[PDB]
Amino acid sequence: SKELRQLQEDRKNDKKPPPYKHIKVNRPIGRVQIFTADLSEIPRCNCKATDENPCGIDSECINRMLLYECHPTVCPAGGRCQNQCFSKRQYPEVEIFRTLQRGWGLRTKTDIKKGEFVNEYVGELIDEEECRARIRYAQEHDITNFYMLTLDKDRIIDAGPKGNYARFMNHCCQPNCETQKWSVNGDTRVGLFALSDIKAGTELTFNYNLECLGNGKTVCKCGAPNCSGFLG
Ligand SMILES: C[S@@+](CC[C@H](N)C(=O)[O-])C[C@H]1O[C@@H](n2cnc3c(N)ncnc32)[C@H](O)[C@@H]1O
Ligand SMILES: [Zn+2]
Ligand SMILES: [Zn+2]
Ligand SMILES: [Zn+2]
Repeated sequence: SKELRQLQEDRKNDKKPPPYKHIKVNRPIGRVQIFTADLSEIPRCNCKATDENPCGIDSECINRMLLYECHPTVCPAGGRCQNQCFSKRQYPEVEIFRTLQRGWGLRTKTDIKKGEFVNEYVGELIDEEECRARIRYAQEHDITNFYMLTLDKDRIIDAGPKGNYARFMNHCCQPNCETQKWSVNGDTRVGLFALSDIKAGTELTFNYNLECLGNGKTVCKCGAPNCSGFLG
């Protein structure tokens, strides 16, 4: 109970989170590269411009089904294509709030429908050498908040120093969002998507699936009845 009493006090006193730079797109650091592909490598889906909601959430779209974003100059549905979520950056409105046991969190200001694009997990894109250095620094300074998610081998998104609102989304063993790795313009991106209808005011969470680098020993405080005890 000793730690809880302190947490009650902290929640009262903590007016704002530590500063970070709010950015729109991933920022490669050092020798990290972002890759591109020729347009010939972007798939054309099965949607037609005459369909009710071409390439939409509820459509038959194979690109959406395989986690490929359509390209606007290529998609058979043309300007009616509803599968350009990462590039268009239309996110549901959200706000940061202070939790008791899980630091700062994020809650939605609007209703969100099952399958809707919620956010892109954006940050600095760093290599293993840089990740280890940052994790070691944090550990040496008793920092227990990590914002690192692997994109692929030797390319890690660190939303700590620079990121967007997705950096505030906490882990839950019964979450209402999930990460998905998509191919956008010939390279990988990490999106957050709603698992169910979510009501305005609700905290947005996802299952970290042990991907948050540095949290491998962390005890989960999500409070779900099916809690694994860890961030995954
Ligand atoms: C991506 S940040 C989420 C925002 C963070 N709570 C903050 O104050 O900035 C991930 C960190 O939040 C904490 N965290 C998130 N979910 C948690 C959970 N279910 N149980 C315990 N700590 C959690 C851990 O310290 C983790 O390293
Ligand atoms: Zn389509
Ligand atoms: Zn399309
Ligand atoms: Zn849990």
